[PDB]
Amino acid sequence: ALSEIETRHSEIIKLENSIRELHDMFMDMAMLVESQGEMIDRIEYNVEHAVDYVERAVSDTKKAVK
Amino acid sequence: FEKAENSSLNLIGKAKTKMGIGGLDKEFSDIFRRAFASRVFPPEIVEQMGCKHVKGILLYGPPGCGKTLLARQIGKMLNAREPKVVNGPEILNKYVGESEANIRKLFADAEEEQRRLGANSGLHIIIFDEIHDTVVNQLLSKIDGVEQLNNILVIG
Repeated sequence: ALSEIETRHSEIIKLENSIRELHDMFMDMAMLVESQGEMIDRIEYNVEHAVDYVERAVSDTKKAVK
Repeated sequence: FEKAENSSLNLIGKAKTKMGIGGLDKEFSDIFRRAFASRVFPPEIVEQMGCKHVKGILLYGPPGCGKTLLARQIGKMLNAREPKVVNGPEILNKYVGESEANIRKLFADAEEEQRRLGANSGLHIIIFDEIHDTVVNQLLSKIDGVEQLNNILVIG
């Protein structure tokens, strides 16, 4: 009927549009989350290890009073 | 087996086993017969005959002669259930594309059933009451050609 076929296209593109950008976000996302993933790999390291430094201190102090 | 009198159940095979219209019995009989009998003989006879089934039968009458009733009845008589298709007078209502497509479209369901099961044994009856450009050609193309389009009948 033309009118519906043209109006159709109009709504389809307006749809196509909004889509492409939402995809743009994930791209930046995978780049952010990963950039943060490396910022935590060192944390886990500095943490469970700090437990060793403190554990060695609390131990020496105890054997320094008994 | 025998379908319960006046049932849409149309049985086919060998394991099987007149009102109402005032006047019009000889002419009706021959016509009813020429379209339905050629279909009716089961089933080798048609090949023995070797004639393709009729596309349509058309009736023209003076007004008030009760044409419509005869047609509904003939359709009912022909198949347990076609089940009957009625065409609006406008036929072509909706200007934009469109209507023409509708005149093509009611045909379309019947042709689709036939392609899905084509060989035997499906019949669809379509009737146009009060029968230019595209609609002329469109009806003509669907009723005959390019390929097949048989296994249905239409009365005008």
